Amino acid sequence: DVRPKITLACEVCKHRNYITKKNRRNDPDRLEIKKFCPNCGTHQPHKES
Amino acid sequence: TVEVAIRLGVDPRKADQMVRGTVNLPHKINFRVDKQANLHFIIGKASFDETKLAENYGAALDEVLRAKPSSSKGRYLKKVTVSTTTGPGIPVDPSVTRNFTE
RNA sequence: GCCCGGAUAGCUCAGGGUAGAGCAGGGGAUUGAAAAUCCCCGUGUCCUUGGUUCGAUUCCGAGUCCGGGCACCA
RNA sequence: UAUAUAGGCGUCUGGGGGGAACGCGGGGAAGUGAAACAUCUCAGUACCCGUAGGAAGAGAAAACAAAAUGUGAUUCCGUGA
RNA sequence: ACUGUGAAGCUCACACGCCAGUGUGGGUGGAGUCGUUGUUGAAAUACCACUCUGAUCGUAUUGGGCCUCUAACCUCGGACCGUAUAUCCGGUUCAGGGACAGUGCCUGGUGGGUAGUUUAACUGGGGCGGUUGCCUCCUAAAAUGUAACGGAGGCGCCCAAAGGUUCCCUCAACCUGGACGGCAAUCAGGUGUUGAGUGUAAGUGCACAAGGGAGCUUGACUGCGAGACGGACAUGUCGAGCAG
Ligand SMILES: [Zn+2]
Repeated sequence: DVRPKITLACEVCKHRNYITKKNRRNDPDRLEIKKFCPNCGTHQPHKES
Repeated sequence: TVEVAIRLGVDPRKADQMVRGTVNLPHKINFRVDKQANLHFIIGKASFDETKLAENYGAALDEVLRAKPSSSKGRYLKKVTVSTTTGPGIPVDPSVTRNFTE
């Protein structure tokens, strides 16, 4: 779908916090990014599901 | 003699469905599932001690159970063989999974 | 959405250590010329990515374009 | 056709049909509404069949209830709504 | 790992076999192959356990395909009886079919044979054609708003940087000089205040840069939100600021 919807889950608690879109031809790998996690209370690494 | 040879019910052809283990039990080895979904370890035979290797066998089994693939379908442990060098049968019961030394 | 099948030279199609066969095209040969036939060639990411393996066209996974049957009460 | 039976004679006792409404058991529409229509409604209504009685049906827990030593067959009214 | 409850070596048979040799059993005789063997991705045909690919044996469970037999069931085949009258009906018996067919429940297919219905609106009458939602400009009469099958276009995306922040820079065009090189590639000097560019239409803006380049980075957050714009309603839009 070129730009599908992806969900970013926390590394630590595995909660799904954010949803966004990325180009799966430019970025074939799972997106890695640091976002605020309400459960942990601090900025944690988030990964695509 | 004999050994610990189990037949994990997993599809080794699939990349995800691969079982690899490493345990230590004195009473660091490497275990890799064959291309035909078999696992072999190093143990003694019937004509040996009783509780010496019983703790050793229990620790290795827990390593395989904890390493079972998430996509495995069907029974996981289908057979375990402890047959001697010339003796037939001697198959361990696969149901035993907790407190073997009893 | 589920289950099967197809992709291999310019064309058609057979195939875990083989890329091949029949038509096309180029030169050589036979013939008195001509046609019809024999010889030697050039022709290929084996749909595209990745994995197992000493080694894949062949086994496995994902994806692309077609085809057949069935399922589909925001 | 043998056991016998179907059947045939004789004699007693019943049945049949009608009725305005009410009752019980079955079969069962459409116009209409949804501002169209098929699920749905109309409606188990209209109509049809089988049957009674002065009334009928139901009725004496293989029931409710919720830790209370609570009610205690059925039917019909008012609330619950 | 083996041998006298008797190895090899030869010979007897069988099955596979690229008859290269393998595997099984038998006999004579009795004292063996086997570890680094040298190449090799892989070493022993020393042996063992699990197992793959085909091939074959057995016991257990388990499904399908047929042929038979008669007793269920079927016969608008024959003959008797009820029956004086009966091409109805029922019974008895012979002759045929026979667990099939027919029927009940469940289930897939075909099914205008039949039934209930749907088959949009705008529109210089209706049909044919075209259009239906969102964004920009003109008509639009210098606040806002304003119609016609009036005049022109675009959208149903893209970007992991083309987002955040800090710092630095100024284009397009023209003139002059330069190997290929020319109107135009890259270099150098001068004039050059916006005529270039801003992912994508148009408009309003941007040289103070919102345009060009680089370093780090994920605020393309969590709980909220005074006060407003716009509005039939449902929608839509802006927002300082507080805490993590
Ligand atoms: Zn977290």
